[PDB]
Amino acid sequence: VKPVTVKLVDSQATMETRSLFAFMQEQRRHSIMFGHQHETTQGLTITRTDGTQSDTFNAVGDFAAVYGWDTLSIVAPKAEGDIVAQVKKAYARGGIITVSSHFDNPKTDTQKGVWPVGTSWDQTPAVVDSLPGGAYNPVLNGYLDQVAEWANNLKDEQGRLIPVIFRLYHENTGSWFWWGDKQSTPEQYKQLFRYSVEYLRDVKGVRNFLYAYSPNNFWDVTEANYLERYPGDEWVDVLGFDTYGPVADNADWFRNVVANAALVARMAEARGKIPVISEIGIRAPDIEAGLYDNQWYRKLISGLKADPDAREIAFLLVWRINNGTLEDFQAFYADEFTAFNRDIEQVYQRPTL
Ligand SMILES: [Zn+2]
Ligand SMILES: [Zn+2]
Ligand SMILES: [Zn+2]
Ligand SMILES: [Zn+2]
Repeated sequence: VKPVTVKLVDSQATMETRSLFAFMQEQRRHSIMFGHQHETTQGLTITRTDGTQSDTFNAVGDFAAVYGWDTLSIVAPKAEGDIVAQVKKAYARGGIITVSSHFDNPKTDTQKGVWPVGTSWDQTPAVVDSLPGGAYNPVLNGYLDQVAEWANNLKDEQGRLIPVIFRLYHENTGSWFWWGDKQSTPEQYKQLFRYSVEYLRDVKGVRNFLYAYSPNNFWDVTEANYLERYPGDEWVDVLGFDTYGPVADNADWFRNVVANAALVARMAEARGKIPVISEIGIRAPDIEAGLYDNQWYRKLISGLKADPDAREIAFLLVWRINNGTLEDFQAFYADEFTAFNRDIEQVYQRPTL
């Protein structure tokens, strides 16, 4: 593979981090990688959470290509447990790692007791009071300090840093998180994102991150709408979105998935970014009611790859018998356009400028 030039948010990012970006730039027009949250640490069919097993592997004989985790495994109290070992196992497999922020509420996190008080889901506006000048800026900085120390020590067997796609303040166009759209003006949200990237990169010297932005799906699918809370080309490497749909009567929702994917794909080409579907799944009520769509994955891949823009996403990441759902996923795996962990190669040693 020949040298390419890449422009990242972190102009001093490691060679492997630059290569990851270059890899996705090429790969994304030849496949869509499959990603899964908690791939080797949570599952219905796994007997070890040490990073050696996954539901994906037990279903189709390979791991997800993209491994998703979150800061509940990094920032105290680390309720999901550490993931250093599991990240290293995934990287050793040539996998791609992405971590999303799920920060506690900096304004209320000492008040924890009755869920959701003090967590991401505590809707108490905390953006204004967590920026520099705000009373709770030191609390946010504590979270960012722990993310940075984690990233700065996240090393492979040769002592080299492991690249991570770090996805900040997701689903920010809704109001269920403290960084949401009822909790901040667009400018205040942009400041929260930018401040956090700058703190990690410049104050704490993180060199192994690509930065991802991921609002919810828009129903009015326009660039202007995506741009309202967009942190800016100087601050984002990866353009994503999050979408959760109905188990039944979901043709409209699937068209909307494709439309949003097409939008970020077109914007990504214009702006030198990687377009992705950062999170996709079925809304939580439908899954807890035991409902299922045994054509879900086949609809997903068929809709995406038929669309000339949506097909150019680098990956989609899904977040959590006899009903036909296993066969559906096996078909998705067998599809020529999906890529699982063994289907990707030469991710991290591509020469860049
Ligand atoms: Zn190509
Ligand atoms: Zn988690
Ligand atoms: Zn998300
Ligand atoms: Zn709203």
